[PDB]
Amino acid sequence: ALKRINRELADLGKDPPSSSSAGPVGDDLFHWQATIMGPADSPYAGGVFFLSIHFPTDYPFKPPKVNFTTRIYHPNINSNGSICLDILRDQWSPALTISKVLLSISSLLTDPNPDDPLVPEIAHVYKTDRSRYELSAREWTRKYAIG
Amino acid sequence: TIDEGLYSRQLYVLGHEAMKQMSQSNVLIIGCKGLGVEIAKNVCLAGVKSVTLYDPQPTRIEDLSSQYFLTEDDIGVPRAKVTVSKLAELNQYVPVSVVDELSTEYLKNFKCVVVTETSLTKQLEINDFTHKNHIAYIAADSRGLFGSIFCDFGENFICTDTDGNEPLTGMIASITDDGVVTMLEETRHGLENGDFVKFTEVKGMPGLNDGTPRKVEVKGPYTFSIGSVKDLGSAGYNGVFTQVKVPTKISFKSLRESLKDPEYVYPDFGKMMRPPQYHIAFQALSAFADAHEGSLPRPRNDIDAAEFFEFCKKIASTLQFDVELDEKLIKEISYQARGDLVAMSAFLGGAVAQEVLKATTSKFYPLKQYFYFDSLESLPSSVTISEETCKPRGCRYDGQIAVFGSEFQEKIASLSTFLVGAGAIGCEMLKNWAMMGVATGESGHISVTDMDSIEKSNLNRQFLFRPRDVGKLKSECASTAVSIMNPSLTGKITSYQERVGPESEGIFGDEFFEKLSLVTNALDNVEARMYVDRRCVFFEKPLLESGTLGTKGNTQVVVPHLTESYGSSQDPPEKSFPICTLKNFPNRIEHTIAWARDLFEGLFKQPIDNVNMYLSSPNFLETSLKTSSNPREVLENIRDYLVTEKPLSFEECIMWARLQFDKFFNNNIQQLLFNFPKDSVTSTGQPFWSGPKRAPTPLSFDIHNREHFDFIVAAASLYAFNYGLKSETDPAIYERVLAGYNPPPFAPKSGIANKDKQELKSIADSLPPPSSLVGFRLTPAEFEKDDDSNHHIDFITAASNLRAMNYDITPADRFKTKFVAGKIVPAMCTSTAVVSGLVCLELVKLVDGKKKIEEYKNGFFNLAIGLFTFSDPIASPKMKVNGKEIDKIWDRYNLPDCTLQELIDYFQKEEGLEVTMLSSGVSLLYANFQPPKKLAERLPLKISELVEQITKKKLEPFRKHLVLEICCDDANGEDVEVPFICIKL
Ligand SMILES: Nc1ncnc2c1ncn2[C@@H]1O[C@H](COP(=O)(O)OP(=O)(O)OP(=O)(O)O)[C@@H](O)[C@H]1O
Ligand SMILES: [Mg+2]
Ligand SMILES: [Mg+2]
Repeated sequence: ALKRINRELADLGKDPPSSSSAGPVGDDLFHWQATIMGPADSPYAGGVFFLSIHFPTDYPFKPPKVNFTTRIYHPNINSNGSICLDILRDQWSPALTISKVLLSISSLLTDPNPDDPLVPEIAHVYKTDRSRYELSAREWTRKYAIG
Repeated sequence: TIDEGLYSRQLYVLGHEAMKQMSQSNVLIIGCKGLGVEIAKNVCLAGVKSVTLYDPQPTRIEDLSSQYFLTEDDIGVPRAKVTVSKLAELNQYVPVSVVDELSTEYLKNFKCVVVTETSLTKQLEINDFTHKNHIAYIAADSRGLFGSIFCDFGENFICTDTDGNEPLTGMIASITDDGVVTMLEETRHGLENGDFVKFTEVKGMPGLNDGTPRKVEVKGPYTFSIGSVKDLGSAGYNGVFTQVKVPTKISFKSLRESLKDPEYVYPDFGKMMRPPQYHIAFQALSAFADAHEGSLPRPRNDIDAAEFFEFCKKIASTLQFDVELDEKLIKEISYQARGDLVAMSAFLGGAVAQEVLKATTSKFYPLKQYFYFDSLESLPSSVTISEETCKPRGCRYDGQIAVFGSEFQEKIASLSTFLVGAGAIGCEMLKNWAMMGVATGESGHISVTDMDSIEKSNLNRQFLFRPRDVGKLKSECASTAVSIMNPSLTGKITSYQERVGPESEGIFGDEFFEKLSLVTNALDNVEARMYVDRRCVFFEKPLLESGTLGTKGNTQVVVPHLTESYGSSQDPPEKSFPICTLKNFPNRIEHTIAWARDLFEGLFKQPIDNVNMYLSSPNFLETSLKTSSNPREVLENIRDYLVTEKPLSFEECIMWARLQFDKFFNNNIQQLLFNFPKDSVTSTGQPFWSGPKRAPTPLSFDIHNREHFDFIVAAASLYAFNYGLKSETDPAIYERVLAGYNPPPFAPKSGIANKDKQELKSIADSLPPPSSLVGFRLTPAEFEKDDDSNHHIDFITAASNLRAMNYDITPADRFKTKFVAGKIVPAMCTSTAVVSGLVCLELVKLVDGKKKIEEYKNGFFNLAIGLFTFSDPIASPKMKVNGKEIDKIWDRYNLPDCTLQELIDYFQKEEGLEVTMLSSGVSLLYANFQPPKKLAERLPLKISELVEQITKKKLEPFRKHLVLEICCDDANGEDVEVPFICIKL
């Protein structure tokens, strides 16, 4: 638990993720404020998204809880910031680092999965009118993900 | 006709049909000593039609060694007459009677006959009649640390359920014309060859929906074969298969026939040559009793042991048993012949009561036929056991002194235990401690803590409580009851009402925990178990954990410096469903139940809390505007629940219920179908609503339907309760009001400055000012499953059934909805008795202070199949630190209150390790990757001051230690694990 979290934090400190920067809130080791940078070749380009990570007591035998804070217009992310991700529900194993989860979330941002959505209206707009989806995503990432 | 308000937990184990058949059976019990009274108690709590007692023997003092319904004022009175009055109070639906004399023909009036404390000739005479008349015959015996059970249910016993598991059900992907059936993706059916299954809700093959059983041929872990289905169809799409169980015929043998050729049940596989010894030994005991006017061999007597061994030799020769007798074990059985323990009595009473339930209900697999058990490893070895110390002293502990001696009695009487929880296991544990005389000396003490209150459903397996005690604290009632059982425990018991957790460290502090001798858990949640385990590890106290689940049970013992702790073992986690499955695409009734619970909370709980907080907090709106994720949602909820939709009578509540019905069961489905039409395809061309996704269908409100009416009633009642109005149940008002309702037009919508802020401001300026409504508060609906008149489970069932009708899922009744929504854990009284017996058998090992790890036993059992197993505890892992042996769990570092720099220097010098991380709980005190300035500011501070500064919280006056977790690297740079640090403030 604590030793694994400290190992992950030290690994993050030694190697700067560049695209990510995770760290404990205040001095609490079970609450992290992660930062994600929008992919260049994506509608969310030039945007900074802040995530809240809460580690469970039985970590790493249980997956952490990751919730978005910055508003994002994505098929798999609802208004509360919940994420529909496989490595957070059943594919989680006591071998994946938080850097891996952040990379997975970045990839999910790069290309959504409308086939099994969480917000049906956004997925429907994505599948039917792609240009409108691009415009909405750019507008949202300019209103919320900047400043 | 079953009172589900009392048998709520037992029905989830047995069922409605089993208990209905059980409530028509009569049980006779011969012998009313500790074992007999335990069996009678368990049967009465179970719910049989009646119980009859027969024991004309006058009471003696030593009979109080295990009989908890006898008092020292009853000496000289027949046990049945003084036990019937106290037994009749356990259950109001189970009359208890007493018969003066027992004639053979009278036995025809009963369904089961239990025999204890009876000689072999009388047992044979009774069995010769109860066999050929098809009456179940169970005979139990308990001699010291040895026990025997014998079952005989006739030659044509029909068993319906043989393992206690629910029938295997699964969802089918598709079925070909060759009978090959495959589950969904990555789903294992778990069937075996020769089983029978039935299919339901199969599309394309309606004929298979009849339910006729078919053979099962397992072709793999995910597929199987059923045969040929050519006639009924060509291909079946989707559907659900359910296993069908067939009754089994079991033929028992009579006692007279099974004496010569017995059939054994082995409670432990490490010693399987003993039961043949016990079979001879018990018969020799009966013969010796018949040869000395019914007087068993005296405790620890050599002459009686020799005579008993001669009888054993004679019996073995007569019965043509080709077994070499074990002199040591047989003479041990002779020594403890007159013993009478309460742990053995509880264990065997639970087992025999379960056997009685099996006989009456024709369920579960019974013992076939002999069950010989021994716990001889519990015999003390650090005290003197001989004829001088084991002689009776004319006290109520003679039945225990004859096994353990007076010195071990003194050891028991000076215990200072700590029992956590007062549930069923807590009540049984307190009974066992009262009977054993635990903490009855000058230096003894008992402490029991529990923060819950007695409810009606708890009276089915917690026998220390009464219907008049409903609503009172558990610990006080249990302490009073056990003080009544044993008057010597008057003032030696302290009952708290505190929850054991981080916030109770002010009461259960170092002073409290340094005087204990052992801790016993009777909890029901893993969090409290882990916390108590950590506290015991820190203070080095023996711990006794025990858990039950339906008919399964387990007991574990934790010994300081010897075995691993409770937290070292991990259990499978609870299953949580994906949000996307619950929100839009359910495929099981559990998903709909979870959605209905979330709907209940979001309708009747959260808006009420928001309104109340707005009317209480002076500056709620401004904080919610910039803090809440959806301030618009909060403002709309406040507006709707204050002005827009504030009811004035019950008719408006009915109107709102109808509106919510339309909003949640007709409009959301229409929107979802608009977003994803039924003919839509994925990006790969596959159909969308295929496999784990089912196409929903909007519901049109038909008042005459039962489910719609139930939902309307429940929603209207809950809304009226929220607004404190008067609800009604007559259908006339609902039919009248809902007749004149015009549904507002609805069509799916495709979407396509400070106006948003101005919209929020328009909502805000419409809200009445907080000062205008002072003292006006709305009552939130706190979920309560156990109350049947609060409309909670009714609403959940109605909503779940309506959503199941939306997605063509099979609805579930109120029983299953209550079981699922409330997370009710099935429980039984027999399992509680067995686990208490095992824990109390381990307690005498703990008292004696046995050192070897082979002398302790962790126990597991399953009463649905008669399975018992015992395995040695796992030794604590060891490690090498600086070339020394260190225990991973039971070791610590003790250091003074020094500065951080001094601590680092000490670890660098004394242990030769470099400290790279130091934390205290969940706060990071020091790390090797922090900036130099912060470290230089933190290094010269003392540990306590550093902790106070970092945690922003002053240390409490009662705090006397700090537990620090340290990660340190070796000289080479390799990480090495070290035990925690115990800073002494
Ligand atoms: N952290 C805790 N500290 C102290 N007592 C606890 C703690 N957690 C649970 N308990 C007590 O443990 C007992 C658990 O017993 P049990 O589960 O049989 O009863 P119940 O939960 O009230 O009943 P049911 O599960 O049948 O509704 C309860 O008295 C509960 O109050
Ligand atoms: Mg309770
Ligand atoms: Mg419970």
